[PDB]
Amino acid sequence: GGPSVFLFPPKPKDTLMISRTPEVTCVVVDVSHEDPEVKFNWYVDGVEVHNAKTKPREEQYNSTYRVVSVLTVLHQDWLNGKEYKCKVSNKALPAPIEKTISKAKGQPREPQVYTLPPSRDELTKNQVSLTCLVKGFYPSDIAVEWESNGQPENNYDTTPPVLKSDGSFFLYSDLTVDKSRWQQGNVFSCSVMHEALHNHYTQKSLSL
Amino acid sequence: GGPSVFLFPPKPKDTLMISRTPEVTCVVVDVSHEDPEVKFNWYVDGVEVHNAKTKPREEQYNSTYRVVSVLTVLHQDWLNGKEYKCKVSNKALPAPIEKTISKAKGQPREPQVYTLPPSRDELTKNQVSLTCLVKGFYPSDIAVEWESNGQPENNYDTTPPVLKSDGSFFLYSDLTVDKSRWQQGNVFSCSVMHEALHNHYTQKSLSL
Ligand SMILES: *[C@@H]1O[C@H](CO[C@H]2O[C@@H](C)[C@@H](O)[C@@H](O)[C@@H]2O)[C@@H](O[C@@H]2O[C@H](CO)[C@@H](O[C@@H]3O[C@H](CO[C@H]4O[C@H](CO)[C@@H](O)[C@H](O)[C@@H]4O[C@H]4O[C@H](CO)[C@@H](O[C@@H]5O[C@H](CO)[C@H](O)[C@H](O)[C@H]5O)[C@H](O)[C@H]4NC(C)=O)[C@@H](O)[C@H](O[C@@H]4O[C@H](CO)[C@@H](O)[C@H](O)[C@@H]4O[C@@H]4O[C@H](CO)[C@@H](O)[C@H](O)[C@H]4NC(C)=O)[C@@H]3O)[C@H](O)[C@H]2NC(C)=O)[C@H](O)[C@H]1NC(C)=O
Ligand SMILES: *[C@@H]1O[C@H](CO)[C@@H](O[C@@H]2O[C@H](CO)[C@@H](O[C@@H]3O[C@H](CO[C@H]4O[C@H](CO)[C@@H](O)[C@H](O)[C@@H]4O[C@H]4O[C@H](CO)[C@@H](O[C@@H]5O[C@H](CO)[C@H](O)[C@H](O)[C@H]5O)[C@H](O)[C@H]4NC(C)=O)[C@@H](O)[C@H](O[C@@H]4O[C@H](CO)[C@@H](O)[C@H](O)[C@@H]4O)[C@@H]3O)[C@H](O)[C@H]2NC(C)=O)[C@H](O)[C@H]1NC(C)=O
Repeated sequence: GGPSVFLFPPKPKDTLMISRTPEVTCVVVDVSHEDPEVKFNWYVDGVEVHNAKTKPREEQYNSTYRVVSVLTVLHQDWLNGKEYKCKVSNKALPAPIEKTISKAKGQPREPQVYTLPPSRDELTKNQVSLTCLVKGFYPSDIAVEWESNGQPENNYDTTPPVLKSDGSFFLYSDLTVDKSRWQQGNVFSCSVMHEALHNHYTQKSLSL
Repeated sequence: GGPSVFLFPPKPKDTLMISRTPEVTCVVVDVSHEDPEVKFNWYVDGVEVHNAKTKPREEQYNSTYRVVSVLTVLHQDWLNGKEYKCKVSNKALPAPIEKTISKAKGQPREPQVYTLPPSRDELTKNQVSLTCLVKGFYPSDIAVEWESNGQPENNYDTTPPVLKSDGSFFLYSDLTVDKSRWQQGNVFSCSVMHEALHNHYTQKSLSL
C-alpha cells in the first residue's frame, strides 16, 4: 500500500545525436483509484525545471494507475553528468518520494573499432557477414550503424554491450550483405557513436 | 513480508550431453526466520515424481534464509517440451505458489558457425581477439566454448543470443590470447553445442 517511483535514463542513441530528443522518464506505479492525482517536481543540479510533460493516467490490470512524466534533457548537460531529480507527491503517500539519476559515473574510455571480413567458409553462401568489433569503451552508452557510398545500410544486427573483466564494454555488429556486392570490392563502413571518441564519432571501413 | 519463488531451466550444455545431468532448480527467498520449513511438490507434465533433492536452508545477509530444491531431468524429456512445475508451501504463506517452465517451442534450426581471424589493425597489440560468429539457430539454448590443441581456453567472453528479424538467434564469442600464440600457428577452435546440430556438437578451427 503506497505509490513507488522508478526513474529511467535517456536512450543512448537519443543522447548522442543532435536531431533526437533524449529524455528522462519518471514513472510512478501503485497510485490509488481513490487518490489518482500526482504532482511532479524536477530538479536539474538542484535548479527546478518547469517544461516537463506529463502523460495521462492509464489503469493497469492491477486495478492501479500508472502515471509518467518525461523530461527532455540537454545533450550537453547529460554528457557533463548533471543530476536529474524527480520528486513525486501523492495524497495517499505520506512524504514526497525523490529519485536521482545521471550519466554513468567513472572515467570514460575510448572504444577500439575493428572491421572483420567474412569468414572464408561463409564465402560459400549468397550472403556474407560483415563484422564490426567495438571493444574497450566506457560507459556502455553507444550507437553503431553501417553505411556504404554515403547511404545507410539496413540489415545489420547488433549485440548489447558486454562487460569485460577490465571494467570496459565490448560489442559486435553483424551487417549481412549480398556477396555480389562484397566481391565487387564495394567499401562498407561501420559508424560508431560514443562520448569518448573525438567529436563523439568515428568510422571504420572494410573491403577488398 | 512473504516468500518468493524463482524457477530456472537446466544449463544448455547439461541437456545436450549424455554424460551430464541437467536439473531444474526452484529457489525460494524471503522465508521467515520464525517459519523456516518449506515443502516442495514437483510436477512433471502433471504426474508426480518424488526424487527431487532439497538443499538445506542458508541464511542470507538480509536475515532471510535461502531454500533450494533441485530435480534432475531426463535429457529428451526437456528437449521434447514437457513442462516442469514447482509448487511451494510455507506457514508464513497463505496459498501455495506455483511455477512452470518448458523448452521454447518452435521448429529448431541449425546454427551456422563461422570463425574470423583477428583484424589486421589488431595485429599490432600484444593481445589479439579471436572471433566466433554463431548465427541462425533456434531456440536460444546453446553452449559455446573454446579450445586450442584440444585443450580448453577460458579467457573468452560470449554475448547472449540476439534475435534476428527472421526469427532466429545469433551471438559472438571473443577469445583473447597473446598474439605470440596466434602468430605461431596454434590451431584455435570454437565449439558449439545445440540441439539442432548433428551430435549436438560442432567445431571450427582457425589459424594462419
Ligand atoms: C501493478 O502492476 C504494475 C505493472 O504493470 C503490470 O500489470 C500486470 C497485470 C502484469 O502484466 C505485469 O507484468 C505488468 O508489468 C507494477 O509496476 C511494476 O513495479 C515493479 C516493481 O514494483 C517494476 O519493476 C522495476 O522495473 C525496472 C525496469 O523497468 C522496465 O521493466 C519492464 C521491462 O523489463 C518495462 O515494462 C518497464 O516499463 C521498464 O521498461 C521501460 O521503462 C521505460 C518506459 O517509459 C523506458 O524508458 C525509456 O526512456 C527513453 C528516454 O530517451 C525513451 O523515451 C524510451 O522510449 C523510453 O521507453 C525504458 O527504457 C524501458 N526499459 C525496458 C527494458 O523496457 C527495474 O529497473 C526496477 O529496479 C529494481 O528495483 C528494485 C526495488 O524495487 C531493486 O530490487 C532492484 O535492484 C532495482 O533497483 C535497484 O536499486 C535502486 C532502487 O531501489 C536503484 O537506484 C538501482 O539503480 C537499482 N539497481 C539496478 C542494478 O538497476 C524494478 O525492478 C516494474 O517496472 C513496474 N512495471 C511498470 C512500471 O510497468 C506494480 O508494482 C503492480 N502493483 C502491485 C501492488 O503489485
Ligand atoms: C535478500 O537477498 C536475496 C539475495 O541476496 C534476495 O533474493 C533475490 O530476490 C530477487 C527478487 O526478489 C531475485 O531477482 C530475480 O533474479 C532472477 C535471476 O536469477 C539469477 O540472479 C542472480 C544472477 O544475476 C543469482 O544470484 C541468482 O541465484 C540467479 O542466478 C542463478 O540461479 C540459479 C541458482 O541455483 C541457476 O540455476 C542453474 O541450474 C542449472 C541446472 O542444470 C545448474 O544446476 C546450475 O548450477 C544452477 O546454478 C542459474 O543458472 C543462475 N543464473 C546465473 C546467471 O548465475 C530473475 O530472473 C528474476 O526474474 C524477474 O522477476 C521479476 C519479478 O520478480 C520481473 O520483473 C522480471 O521480468 C523477471 O521475470 C528476478 O529478477 C534474486 O534472484 C534473488 N536472489 C537469489 C535467489 O539469490 C532477497 O529478495 C532479499 N530479501 C529482501 C527482503 O530484500
